[PDB]
Amino acid sequence: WELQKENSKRWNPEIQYTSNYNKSVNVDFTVDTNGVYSEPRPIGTRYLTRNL
Amino acid sequence: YFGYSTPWGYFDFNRFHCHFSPRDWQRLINNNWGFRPKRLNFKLFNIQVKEVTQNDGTTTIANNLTSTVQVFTDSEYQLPYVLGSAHQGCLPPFPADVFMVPQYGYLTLNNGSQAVGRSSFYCLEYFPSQMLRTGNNFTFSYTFEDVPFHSSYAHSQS
Amino acid sequence: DGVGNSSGNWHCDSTWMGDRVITTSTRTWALPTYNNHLYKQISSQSGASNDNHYFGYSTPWGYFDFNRFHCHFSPRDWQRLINNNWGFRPKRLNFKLFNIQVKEVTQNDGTTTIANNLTSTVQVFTDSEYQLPYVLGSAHQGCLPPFPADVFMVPQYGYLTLNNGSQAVGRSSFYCLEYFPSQMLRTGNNFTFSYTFEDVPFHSSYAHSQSLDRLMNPLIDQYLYYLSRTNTPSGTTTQSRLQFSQAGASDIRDQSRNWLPGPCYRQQRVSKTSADNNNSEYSWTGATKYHLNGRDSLVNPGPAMASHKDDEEKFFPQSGVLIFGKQGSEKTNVDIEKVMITDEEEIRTTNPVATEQYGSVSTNLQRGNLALGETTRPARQAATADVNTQGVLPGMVWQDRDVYLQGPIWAKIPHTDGHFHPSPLMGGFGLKHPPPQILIKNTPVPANPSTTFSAAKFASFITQYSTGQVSVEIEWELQKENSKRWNPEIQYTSNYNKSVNVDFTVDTNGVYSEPRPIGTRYLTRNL
Amino acid sequence: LDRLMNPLIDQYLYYLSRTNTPSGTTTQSRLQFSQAGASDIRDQSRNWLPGPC
Amino acid sequence: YRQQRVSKTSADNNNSEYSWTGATKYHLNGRDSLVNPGPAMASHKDDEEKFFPQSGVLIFGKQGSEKTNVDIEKVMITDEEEIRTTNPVATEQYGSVSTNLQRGNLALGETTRPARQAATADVNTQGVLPGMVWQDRDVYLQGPIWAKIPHTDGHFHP
Amino acid sequence: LTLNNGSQAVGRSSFYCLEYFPSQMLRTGNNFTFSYTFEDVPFHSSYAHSQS
Amino acid sequence: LALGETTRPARQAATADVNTQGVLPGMVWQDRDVYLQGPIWAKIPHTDGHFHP
Amino acid sequence: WELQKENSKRWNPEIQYTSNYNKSVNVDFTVDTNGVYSEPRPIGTRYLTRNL
Repeated sequence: WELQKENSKRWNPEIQYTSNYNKSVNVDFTVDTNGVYSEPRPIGTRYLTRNL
Repeated sequence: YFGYSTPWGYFDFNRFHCHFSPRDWQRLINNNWGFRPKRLNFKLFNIQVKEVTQNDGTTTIANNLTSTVQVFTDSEYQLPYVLGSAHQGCLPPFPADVFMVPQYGYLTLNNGSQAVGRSSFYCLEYFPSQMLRTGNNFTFSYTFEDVPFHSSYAHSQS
Repeated sequence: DGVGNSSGNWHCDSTWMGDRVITTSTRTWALPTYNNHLYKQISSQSGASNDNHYFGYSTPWGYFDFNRFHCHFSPRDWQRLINNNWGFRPKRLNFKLFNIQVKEVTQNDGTTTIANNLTSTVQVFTDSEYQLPYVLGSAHQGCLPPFPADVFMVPQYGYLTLNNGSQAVGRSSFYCLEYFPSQMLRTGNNFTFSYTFEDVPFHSSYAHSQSLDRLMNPLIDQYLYYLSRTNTPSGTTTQSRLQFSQAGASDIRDQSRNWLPGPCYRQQRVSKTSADNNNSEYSWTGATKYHLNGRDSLVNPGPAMASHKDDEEKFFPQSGVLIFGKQGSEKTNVDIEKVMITDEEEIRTTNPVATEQYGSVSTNLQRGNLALGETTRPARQAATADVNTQGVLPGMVWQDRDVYLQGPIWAKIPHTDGHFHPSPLMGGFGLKHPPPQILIKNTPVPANPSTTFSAAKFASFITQYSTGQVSVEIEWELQKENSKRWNPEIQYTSNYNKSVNVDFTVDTNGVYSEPRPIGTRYLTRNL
Repeated sequence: LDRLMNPLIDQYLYYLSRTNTPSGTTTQSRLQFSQAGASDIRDQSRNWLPGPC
Repeated sequence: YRQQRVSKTSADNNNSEYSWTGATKYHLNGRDSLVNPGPAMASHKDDEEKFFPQSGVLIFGKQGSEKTNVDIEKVMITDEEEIRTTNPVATEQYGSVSTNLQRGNLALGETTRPARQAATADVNTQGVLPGMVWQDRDVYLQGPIWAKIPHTDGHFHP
Repeated sequence: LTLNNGSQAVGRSSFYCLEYFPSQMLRTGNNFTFSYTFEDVPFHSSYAHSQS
Repeated sequence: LALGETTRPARQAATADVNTQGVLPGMVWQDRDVYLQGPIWAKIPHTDGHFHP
Repeated sequence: WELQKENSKRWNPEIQYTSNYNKSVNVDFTVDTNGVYSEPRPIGTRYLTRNL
């Protein structure tokens, strides 16, 4: 895959994709106690911001 | 809307009368099927900074010889692009006029009058810029990309 | 060189080359004349408490302080560093002064005139031999501002020396800063120097995905035994028969381990909810502190250790964390809502919790009732005591304090016969030869001497100050994150919901603010 | 070590200066923070500790 | 870091459960963890071989030893005594340290006239101090060859 | 084992899939080898002191 | 302040003098002086570990 | 300035120029609280001793 790197002068921070830090019975994107792997949510793409 | 006003000014030549004159325009318009721009050169020079002092009902203006003016051009297109919105503050049509330099500001995402997390803030002192003191000048050159000729003709058929 | 030529340009910018990163920043400064050109003795006042006495000297000189991270990184640049990397250290720096212009100010009646003084000089030196008291790294204010469009005043230089009470001692030193070769700059002159950081450990920008207490395989028992049970039921009344077990996954606390947590010096626990806390003044009597020469000194950062355990986030060590002010916070006695309290919890994996003991230690020697014609017949019993302070012990592992973008970059290790793990307790990189101090002064310009000779000192000078721009360029080395972790990491994110103001931005009045402390450790490593 | 720093400049760190506050006749607990100057010297934040004992 | 002393003769030991409440332990994140090996230190002094630290030695099983609650006769208790030369004995304190400041009775018009006296206290835990020498735990052919130092900002004598 | 709060996972807790590593597949008649060099480490002390 | 709790007694902040301190990270110290009629040197024992010999 | 170094077989110690170690309100050869620099005493020269 070829990547296009992000070059921006934006000052304030970007929005990023983050997994929640709170405690949970199961970890996201992981097998459960029965061995079944699951994907909790659709993960999109657009996060970093460009000016139009 | 939501946005930020900046201390910076900017130069706008984006109107044709900044370049052509009513006669020059006429040579273009009558004699040609079309045209496009190719290169440009830009220069700042004979820069002089004045300090202004107001005591009571009088105002004095004097040279400040050591003050600087700082200028940059963004060639990487990293700031919101204000030109091409048909704003005013172009170089005047008539060469003997003197013009004020417009203030730079930009808009970003809004929800109502409130900002959104994706909305951007740009600091223009975060760009390398050239500082000019009286006796210093600024230049750069630019090459237009290939673009279709404008059509200066009308059709004799439908 | 000249009156009408610029001495340098504005370089503020950041380049990420994938191994290194260079952060350049330029600011505008203003430099008064401090102490009306003359040195002064300073000391604590009269009946000040013994803990607060001091003796020293204030100087006419100013100094430049870039020692805070936000002088270099920007909230976005910081985010690229923090999310993508295991660590980092500084490499070289460049420093420049330029576009220097000196202004004379005249006050007649109710008006003030300011004019150029073209022939005046500003004089600047950096001490590369570390021959002056080193003020940087004390977390003083007067850094280059976070936001590049701000203008800052240059701080005044002063230092402390030995004291007995408010009085000097024979070993106390006096330093004259005009006794150093210094460079004099007139408008059209500029100053530069470069500096190379010594080899220093990368800061750890990661948190551990494991803790010492669970380091091992749940599925397999050990082959070591521990003492599981002591007495045994015999008839009605039990008797003592000691028995051993082999520690499994339900025994986890009992398993044998190769390592121990980092050391501790306790803190008192206060809660962010004002109703939970006791009603009294414990702010001093309850504080944790040391003393030299018979005078107590509070320990604010202390040794690095976690600020609270699971689901206690309400709490935090009394003195034991860094606390930052919100924009426009007053100096003294300001509310909990006006400060930003840093949170060290990511280190709970290794370091102890600051408000709880290192552990418990045995005290007496147990015995049994059984004896023959002995005064030793009383059986006593096993006793234990909480160890509230633990010095470093063989086989201990720990983590240093985090960095915190508005916190300190470095500090100078004192010059001493011995050190242990010279990492500054405020955080940052301990350096034997830090970036040198850059000292700056307005050269005096006497005003109208008398026509007949007088051997007395000049008390009358032209009132004046100077200004100009300062540029700092630091090169940072990065340690890239290589991990097989499957699930996603935690990242630093700005909220996507609507808000009146954007975080890390100027408001409608033009005031730039930093909403929260931004830490470092996000990406996770296994221990 | 205990005096290592600049007397003339305050720090930018805060410490917990005062715990309770007068309320009516009988005080209540409201914790307040101060920023350590030259009269606070014992309260300032420091990077180092004395040797062992 | 002290251990409790238990004797291999079951009649000498107290009748109770001290196996946990009496154990030496640390805690991270608010949960106690027994320290089995502990820092390396001798298991007993001269002619005490009957005794040994509660958790403080490696214990190996004899061939065919059951997992849980197995007798003293089914285990093999290692003996660290060869280190008594340098390291402290695990069941006894590092030493004693002064506490108060002594003075005399003699004073003139003073409330300080009571003479007090010299006091001292056993130091049950000692962190590393300048000028200390020690010996590491022995190897023990059925014991471990190596371990991984955690990846951390600092270590001491890994 | 990984981070826990009680018996529950925490957001920083990690999941490792071991099929996500290049691994060598061996069929009867295939063998596996590798070599390793220990880093410099102090000699163990196999001696006792004749002095205290 | 508590509601239906046996934890209502407020206790108070307590502290204790530390009479022995082992080396802790971030400590600096000075060695004993020499004293012209005192010792020049000594032999470090041969041992698995030392600290600041 | 050219220096002439001191070569002597004297056994006992020389007299030296020393600043007093006792506490004092002001340090010798230093500015005071008003910024005035003062020299407390004449400092001579002859200290080291030669045989005649």
